[PDB]
Amino acid sequence: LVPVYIYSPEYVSMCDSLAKIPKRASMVHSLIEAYALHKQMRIVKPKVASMEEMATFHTDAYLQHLQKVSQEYGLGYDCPATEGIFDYAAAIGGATITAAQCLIDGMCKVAINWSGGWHHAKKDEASGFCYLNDAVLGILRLRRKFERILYVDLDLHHGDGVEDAFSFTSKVMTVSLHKFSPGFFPGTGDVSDVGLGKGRYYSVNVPIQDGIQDEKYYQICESVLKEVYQAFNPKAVVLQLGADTIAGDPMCSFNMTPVGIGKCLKYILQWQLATLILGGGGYNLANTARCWTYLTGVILGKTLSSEIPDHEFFTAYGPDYVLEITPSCRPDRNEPHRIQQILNYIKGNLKHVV
Amino acid sequence: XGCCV
Ligand SMILES: [K+]
Ligand SMILES: [K+]
Ligand SMILES: [Zn+2]
Repeated sequence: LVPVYIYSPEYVSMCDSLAKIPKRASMVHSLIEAYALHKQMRIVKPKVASMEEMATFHTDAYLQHLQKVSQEYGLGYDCPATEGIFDYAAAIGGATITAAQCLIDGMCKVAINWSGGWHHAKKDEASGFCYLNDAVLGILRLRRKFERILYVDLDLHHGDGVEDAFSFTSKVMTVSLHKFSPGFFPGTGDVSDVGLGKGRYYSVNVPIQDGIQDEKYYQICESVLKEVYQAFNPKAVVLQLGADTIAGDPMCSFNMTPVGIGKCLKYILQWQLATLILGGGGYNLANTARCWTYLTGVILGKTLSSEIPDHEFFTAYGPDYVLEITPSCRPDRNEPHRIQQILNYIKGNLKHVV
Repeated sequence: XGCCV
């Protein structure tokens, strides 16, 4: 009954190599290990995904091209192809599949891959810094065993890659809370977004405005997850916990702290379903480690010391060197009416789910 | 993030 923790020196080094989040993976692992949390988990070395495994989602054309350039397809602007990007992609994909396979094998009820959760990538297109959609690959693998999977995406951005991947099916319900605002990436996921054809009503979207804080975010999340659990009754959960919601992120939109996300996490954990935990966004690296370390503590039912332990990256935690994050002084633009209207739509949509 | 964001 012990959480699986996907890790290996090689996997972390590979993930540390992303130019936009250099060494984020080491900071996150280091802090966790500094709090000694790895000792209470089952460390599992990730396997690298095969072409056939990655092909469960991505097109052969896309994958063959990625490997080519690693030595079009959205591979520019936000998603430039660098050397070794294909080995990177395969590492993350295989790590999330390893997480899934553990859950299938009854090895654990919770399997953590903090450097996965790249939720924007499409079957044949990179997008939003995501080159391979390991979240989708995790779900497809779980799908070999579970008849109904719930995907919950708490990243700041709409989980469009995963939603699109399953928009026509009722076997995986996707739930995304996210900033929805003009010109804001990726532009999709209004509350009227409910999925298509046979997947109609099995996509759930909660559009949210700048400045939202812990209490309001949890009220929203809990009321939605309540309804979703009731109507859909999942057999397994995949949870993306992007940390770009946390106060002080370069994405500068929400005003969350890890305690708030933490409460959402606890709510999901009490369902006692096989749960696959993923990271994702998080562009303030020290804050992202703070968040994901605290959340590992939540997973472990542990209360962590507020003093940041001495470790490799201790100096990145100044000027206060504590675990807690203070909300900023920014306005909360979520009007209580709009929110209630949103919940009501969702409530109505879900009644169609049986 | 579509752009360098
Ligand atoms: K989201
Ligand atoms: K769906
Ligand atoms: Zn994001």
